[PDB]
Amino acid sequence: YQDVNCTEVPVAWRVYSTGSNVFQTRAGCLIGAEHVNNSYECDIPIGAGICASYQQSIIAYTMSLGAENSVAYSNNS
Amino acid sequence: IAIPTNFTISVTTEILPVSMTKTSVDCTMYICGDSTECSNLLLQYGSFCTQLNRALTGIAVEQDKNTQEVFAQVKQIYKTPPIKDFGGFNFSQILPDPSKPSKRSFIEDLLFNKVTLAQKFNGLTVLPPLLTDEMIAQYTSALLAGTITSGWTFGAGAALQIPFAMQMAYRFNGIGVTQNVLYENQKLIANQFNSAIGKIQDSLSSTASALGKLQDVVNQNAQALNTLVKQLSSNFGAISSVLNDILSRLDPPEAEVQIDRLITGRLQSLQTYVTQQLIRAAEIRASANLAATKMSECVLGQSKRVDFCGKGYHLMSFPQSAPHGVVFLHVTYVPAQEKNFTTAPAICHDGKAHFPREGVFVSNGTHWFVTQRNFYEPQIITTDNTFVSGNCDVVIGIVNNTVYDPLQPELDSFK
Amino acid sequence: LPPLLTDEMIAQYTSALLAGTITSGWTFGAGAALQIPFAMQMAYRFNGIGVTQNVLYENQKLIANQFNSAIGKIQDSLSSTASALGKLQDVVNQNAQALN
Amino acid sequence: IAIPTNFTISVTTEILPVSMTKTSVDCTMYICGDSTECSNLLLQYGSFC
Amino acid sequence: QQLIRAAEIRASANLAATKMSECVLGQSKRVDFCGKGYHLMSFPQSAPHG
Amino acid sequence: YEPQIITTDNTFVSGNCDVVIGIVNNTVYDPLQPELDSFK
Ligand SMILES: *[C@@H]1O[C@H](CO)[C@@H](O)[C@H](O[C@@H]2O[C@H](CO)[C@@H](O)[C@H](O)[C@H]2NC(C)=O)[C@H]1NC(C)=O
Ligand SMILES: *[C@@H]1O[C@H](CO)[C@@H](O[C@@H]2O[C@H](CO)[C@@H](O)[C@H](O)[C@H]2NC(C)=O)[C@H](O)[C@H]1NC(C)=O
Ligand SMILES: *[C@@H]1O[C@H](CO)[C@@H](O[C@@H]2O[C@H](CO)[C@@H](O)[C@H](O)[C@H]2NC(C)=O)[C@H](O)[C@H]1NC(C)=O
Ligand SMILES: *[C@@H]1O[C@H](CO)[C@@H](O[C@@H]2O[C@H](CO)[C@@H](O)[C@H](O)[C@H]2NC(C)=O)[C@H](O)[C@H]1NC(C)=O
Ligand SMILES: *[C@@H]1O[C@H](CO)[C@@H](O[C@@H]2O[C@H](CO)[C@@H](O)[C@H](O)[C@H]2NC(C)=O)[C@H](O)[C@H]1NC(C)=O
Ligand SMILES: *[C@@H]1O[C@H](CO)[C@@H](O[C@@H]2O[C@H](CO)[C@@H](O)[C@H](O)[C@H]2NC(C)=O)[C@H](O)[C@H]1NC(C)=O
Ligand SMILES: *[C@@H]1O[C@H](CO)[C@@H](O)[C@H](O)[C@H]1NC(C)=O
Ligand SMILES: *[C@@H]1O[C@H](CO)[C@@H](O)[C@H](O)[C@H]1NC(C)=O
Ligand SMILES: *[C@@H]1O[C@H](CO)[C@@H](O)[C@H](O)[C@H]1NC(C)=O
Ligand SMILES: *[C@@H]1O[C@H](CO)[C@@H](O)[C@H](O)[C@H]1NC(C)=O
Ligand SMILES: *[C@@H]1O[C@H](CO)[C@@H](O)[C@H](O)[C@H]1NC(C)=O
Repeated sequence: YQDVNCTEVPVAWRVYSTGSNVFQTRAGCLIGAEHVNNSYECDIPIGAGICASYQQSIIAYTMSLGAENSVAYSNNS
Repeated sequence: IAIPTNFTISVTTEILPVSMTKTSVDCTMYICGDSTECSNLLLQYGSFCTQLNRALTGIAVEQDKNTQEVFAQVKQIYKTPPIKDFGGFNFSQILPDPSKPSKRSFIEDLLFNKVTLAQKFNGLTVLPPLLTDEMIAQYTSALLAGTITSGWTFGAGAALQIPFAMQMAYRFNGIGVTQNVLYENQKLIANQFNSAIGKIQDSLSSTASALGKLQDVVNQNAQALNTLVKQLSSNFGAISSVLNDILSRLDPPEAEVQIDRLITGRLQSLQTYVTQQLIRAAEIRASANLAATKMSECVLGQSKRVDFCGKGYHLMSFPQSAPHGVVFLHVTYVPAQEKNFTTAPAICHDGKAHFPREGVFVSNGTHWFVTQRNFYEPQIITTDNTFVSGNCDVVIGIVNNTVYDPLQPELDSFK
Repeated sequence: LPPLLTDEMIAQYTSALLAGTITSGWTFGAGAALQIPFAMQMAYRFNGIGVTQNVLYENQKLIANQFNSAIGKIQDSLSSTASALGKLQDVVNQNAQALN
Repeated sequence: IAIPTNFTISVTTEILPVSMTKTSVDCTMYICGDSTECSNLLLQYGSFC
Repeated sequence: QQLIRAAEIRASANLAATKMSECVLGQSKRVDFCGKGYHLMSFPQSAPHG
Repeated sequence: YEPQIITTDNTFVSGNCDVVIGIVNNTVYDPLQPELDSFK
């Protein structure tokens, strides 16, 4: 539900509005997905850096830009 | 002929818009606004609102496509080493600064502070971008780290290390200047680069009108939206611009006419807004394509195209992020302090004509030398830097001189 | 409305560009203009395409004659042809037609 | 292999448009024309012009 | 219609500026960008609107 | 990667050993010396 508090969602199908898995993003209120602490490549763009995917059930995560890498810089290598 | 005897290093800035705010308008909420009579009358017009919504949604998706095309050009997230020994070059003002909030740099903070200037309305929504500003800053940081640590190798395959001075020697060799000029003038070149970088922030700190294009785009979008909102207080020939007054003060059968009169005008306003939005989006897409080409061809490599990246001979380029666009800092080489000499196309010796392998013949008035074409560095005309072809009675402009043979002294003294 | 730059100013710009490229080469596009004899500049340009300098210097008269003949042919082509401008006219037509 | 033994110098023409005529139109003179009643009626249509 | 046509005219002007910069002020290695064959040089002339 | 021996044919000389920063001491082979020793 775009740009709306998760509080007044059910006031204005009825199982997809209950407070089982309710997440407050910056694009709106998301109901039906579990918020994990991991990061993967984006699958379905939700917005403001939040993506969603299917992995069992549906999960919502923060996008990861790529794999870290430090180059072995030296002044004579 | 005229040949330069010194040079300067110049850094210049270029500004390019890449994205545009994603807006959405609900057709029925804008036209009718909580009135069942208006909605039932508007049902008679077919599927105009579906077309308008589809057009706006396409415009909205195109912006994220533009940003992804321009910035997401690096496979991994590269980092700079904790120790910074780059041969005297100082990148402190463009590398990320982590004491302060966010991972922005000094110049990026100046750019974001400089560009500064709606609300919730009847049917108007603004959608957030897919990539936040931190992720764009992190892309730019990765690109800078890669180009400083590996050169142009990370744009083709895996990144390979190289000391910075050797990389810049490569880059001098790529514009027609030998490696001598760099290693013998390293401190001066580093000082010139540092001074130019320091001047960039002064130029874009006090002066504000440099970021004209970004503010122009923002102002145009705001003005269009404001005009669309203000068009809701016109009666278009009806008795009033409010549907409640029309419904209360008149019964339906002759309220139909006034409602239709309002509906036609509001449809026309929405259509003109959507059409101008489509045209502006096409222009922004062209700009973003140009910006992506510049990032691919000037940050990830060295460009031979004239004036494509700065004025002069392109050495290298660095990217920075702006509110809704990108900034390129182009480092180029500019020859200076020219001197004036006399030339000849070939030299006749022993009845044969000699041409220079990679330079030009010059003379200071009495004696003849061979030099580079872009820097004065005279040398003795020997048989190792010239090649012979034909006799010397066919070329126009032949002058007489002697060509040194290095092997003659060694096979005369030692026989 | 009349354009800001008149035709004489555009002709002046074109003449300046032409003189700069004839007298300096490509040096005036980077910094100050550096003079160079024309034949040596053409030798540079032959090196730029993978042909050595002696090829230019030993066939200078023939190359000059061919260039002069081509320049002569281009003006005869422009004058004799009925309609060679094409696109430039086309744009104009469109605008006028819409206005009508 | 085939290798050339002579050459030719060729001059070619390219033509490109760069601008078009700057034309200006105003509504009130076009739509109504020196008429107060028509302009007063047109004022009810907002800010199209 | 006028706006849609002006966009195309602007694209042509951008291409002309690129050719002026890369073929009159330099020697170009891009194939068929300036003529057919191996590019040597280029000269500009003015036209009533081009 | 295709290493070669450092000779005077694949290098060029210019300047002293003071101005450049990361100089390393080594030897540059001369192809003329063996035949000049074998043929006076
Ligand atoms: C290289 O070889 C020269 C002579 O064959 C020799 O002098 C260098 O030793 C040191 O080089 C330093 C240059 O940075 C110089 O400052 C120092 O005085 C010198 N030592 C002596 C005893 O002369 C050789 N270089 C190295 C690194 O061994
Ligand atoms: C090339 O130009 C540089 C200037 O960028 C000259 O360096 C300056 O020289 C003057 C006089 O010796 C000093 O007062 C300045 O402090 C120098 N500037 C810097 C940044 O070091 C340099 O001398 C010139 N080269 C030649 C051969 O004239
Ligand atoms: C690179 O330049 C920055 C300035 O742009 C240098 O930082 C300054 O360092 C001096 C001496 O340590 C301080 O007094 C200043 O307060 C610093 N300025 C800022 C803005 O931090 C930095 O030292 C330079 N890099 C090197 C290696 O010298
Ligand atoms: C042109 O350059 C040559 C070589 O640098 C100059 O010849 C030298 O002149 C100085 C001063 O008279 C002598 O000490 C050297 O022995 C000369 N070198 C020679 C002859 O090989 C010559 O003077 C310069 N001509 C000018 C500047 O007009
Ligand atoms: C360049 O060298 C040629 C060859 O020596 C000169 O031509 C000779 O000039 C002398 C006089 O100095 C005559 O006696 C000879 O008959 C000429 N020809 C030959 C084959 O020796 C020539 O004069 C010199 N100078 C120039 C400007 O070409
Ligand atoms: C290369 O082509 C040129 C141009 O055709 C040849 O020059 C012509 O030669 C013939 C016969 O000698 C003359 O009748 C023409 O007048 C020449 N043309 C010009 C423009 O001078 C040249 O001979 C050719 N080179 C070869 C075949 O080696
Ligand atoms: C609604 O969402 C905003 C944004 O997170 C939050 O600050 C606020 O506490 C929420 N609740 C209300 C009643 O505004
Ligand atoms: C994610 O980690 C934070 C602490 O950084 C914690 O507060 C939060 O509960 C975690 N979320 C889940 C789903 O475990
Ligand atoms: C040599 O070139 C200089 C420009 O650096 C010029 O001022 C001078 O007049 C020239 N010498 C001549 C024309 O004799
Ligand atoms: C250059 O021009 C002069 C005339 O000032 C002439 O005497 C000389 O022969 C010419 N040299 C060449 C190589 O064309
Ligand atoms: C590399 O850095 C180290 C540490 O500062 C220094 O001792 C060494 O001389 C440097 N080498 C070169 C080639 O600059």
